[PDB]
Amino acid sequence: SGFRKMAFPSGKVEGCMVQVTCGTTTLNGLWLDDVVYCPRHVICTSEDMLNPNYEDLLIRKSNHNFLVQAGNVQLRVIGHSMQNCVLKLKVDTANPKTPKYKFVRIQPGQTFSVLACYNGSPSGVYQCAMRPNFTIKGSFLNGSCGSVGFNIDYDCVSFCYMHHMELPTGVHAGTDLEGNFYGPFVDRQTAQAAGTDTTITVNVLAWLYAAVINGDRWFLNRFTTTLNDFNLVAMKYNYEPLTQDHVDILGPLSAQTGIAVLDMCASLKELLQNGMNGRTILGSALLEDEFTPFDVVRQCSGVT
Amino acid sequence: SGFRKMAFPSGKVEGCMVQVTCGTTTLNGLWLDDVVYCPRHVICTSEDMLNPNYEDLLIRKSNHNFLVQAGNVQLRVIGHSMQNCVLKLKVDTANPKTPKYKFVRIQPGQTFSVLACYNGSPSGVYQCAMRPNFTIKGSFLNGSCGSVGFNIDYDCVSFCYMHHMELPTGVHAGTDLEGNFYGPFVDRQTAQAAGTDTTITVNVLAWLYAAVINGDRWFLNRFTTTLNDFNLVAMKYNYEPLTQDHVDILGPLSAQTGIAVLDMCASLKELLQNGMNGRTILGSALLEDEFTPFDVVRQCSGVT
Ligand SMILES: *CCC(=O)N(c1cc(C(C)(C)C)on1)[C@@H](C(=O)Nc1ccc(OC)cc1C)c1cccnc1
Ligand SMILES: *CCC(=O)N(c1cc(C(C)(C)C)on1)[C@@H](C(=O)Nc1ccc(OC)cc1C)c1cccnc1
Repeated sequence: SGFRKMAFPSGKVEGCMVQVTCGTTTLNGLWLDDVVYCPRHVICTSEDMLNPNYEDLLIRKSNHNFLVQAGNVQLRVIGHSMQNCVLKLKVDTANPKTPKYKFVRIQPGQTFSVLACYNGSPSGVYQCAMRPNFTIKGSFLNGSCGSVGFNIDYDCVSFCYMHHMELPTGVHAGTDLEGNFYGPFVDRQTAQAAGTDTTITVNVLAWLYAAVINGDRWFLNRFTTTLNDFNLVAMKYNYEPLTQDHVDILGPLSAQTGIAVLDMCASLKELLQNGMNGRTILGSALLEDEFTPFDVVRQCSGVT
Repeated sequence: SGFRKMAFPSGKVEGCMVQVTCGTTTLNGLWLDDVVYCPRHVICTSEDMLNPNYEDLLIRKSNHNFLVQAGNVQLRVIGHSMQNCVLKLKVDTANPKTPKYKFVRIQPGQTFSVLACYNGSPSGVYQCAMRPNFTIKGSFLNGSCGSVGFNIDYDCVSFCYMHHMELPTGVHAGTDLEGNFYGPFVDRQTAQAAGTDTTITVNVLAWLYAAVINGDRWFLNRFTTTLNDFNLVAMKYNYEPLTQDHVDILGPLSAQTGIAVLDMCASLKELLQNGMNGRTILGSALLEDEFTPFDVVRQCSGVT
């Protein structure tokens, strides 16, 4: 037992981290097969960030201007192209450590692991969630750009995020591995305010199920509710609306614990209305929303 | 910016995880050089757990009774010995993925990363702290025994913990890599209650410094205190006493933020006495104590 904010083991992704330098800017790149993926803003200088014309800035760059270093050895760049907000640098050597992989674009509410890197070197790994406003609450300093988000299913790494920027509010924005930003963010130093960071209701319910499985049952009550009644309360507290799809996704957890999904919704409703009263659930004094129902099942069953 | 419960990248430790089977029990082992380390309770059956005589149980085991599998290939066991509560199985092949390593016995309050494994396969990584009562609040299911705790300094892995058991209260006990348990716990299925889980004061202060560095400053007040006054309050709230050694360890964070350690203690004192009032610090509604002052500096500086 015990429930922890757990990340996927990062080895498979560590073997893919490289350093990409263009001029004076150095950031992280992801080396899969003979391609290195990195944020296109690696070609930008001090001025450029404010109003960059990437197509124009890219004309002044040749293959030899992109310095790619994997460990302490240099990779030869034989081609370069821009796909949306990522640069793809074709190298002459396939990464011998390329795991089986996919590029996926996740939905908000979905969780993933981030391997935070600096100068192509991994510094740490943590578990994130794509917020409903398409930001991520990460831990990224200057030079962390190019660090990636991923999920692993046995031996296949599904890359879903690449770090590009920090908004003035200390939250983070990035793209999928096709270079498309999550949300409305752009890779320029301009006024970009995030929308309402609503709570991922289905994840809170999944984590309440994890708490019951682990023995924290004080919040379980004698009440039930309906999806419509629950959602009136959820709207009031800036919680995402709960749909029949979410109820279905929670089915295995409801089955394992014997607590009907709507009964857990009524417990969540009373927690929203009354607060925790100084109590904790799974060692937390707030309702945790960065565990999906899949994460709860995986962690509670020991999927390797 | 942003502050996350960050683990060390786990690749170097993933390359060391093996499966050890003795009879019907299968748990995890750590393969460094030509030795595989695992909990000695791998030799125990259903009955044995209650009152095991490990020296007697070990007499009935030969090298061929220990099945060690690294990936899908079997390792040949050429020697076996018991060192305290760990078994050391000498194999005929040195692990080609052995990183530079050390075995360290950490103090309570110190943090570390755990790579939770099942059948020698890594399932997840998370950051822990050795509690002042010598337990760890992990996430471990049956078969997780032999999973290890570690810290990394650039390229050297310092292994500090090996998982052995879960106490009836859902908390975890284990040993260092020399087989010595942390705390008074023993590897037998008996009444073993944990002591008071006090809060690691120096870690809470380090995390309050991390919050100031990241912009969460609402809790900063106009007060100061002394080590003796602060400690009277700390004792009342089951916080560990703060010593001059802890104040010295917080020096770099005090220097970076310009907030004297005793001033941060007075802020912590008011948080203990008044509570959070429904507010959060670094996205948490309670005072976090699983970040050491070294972790705060490492994360805030991007040590790779
Ligand atoms: C690796 C790049 C980097 O450190 N950062 C960055 C990103 C960019 C552009 C060209 C805008 C994509 O330029 N520098 C920064 C970052 O995003 N800083 C930043 C913060 C706030 C604002 O407000 C307008 C603009 C910018 C540029 C970074 C720092 C920490 C974490 N991630 C990224
Ligand atoms: C990998 C071994 C295992 O799953 N567990 C275990 C440990 C042991 C001994 C021989 C006692 C060291 O036997 N089985 C269990 C575990 O420790 N279970 C457990 C819980 C509570 C009590 O109370 C008396 C006794 C025992 C044996 C395990 C389960 C989950 C996480 N870690 C370990």
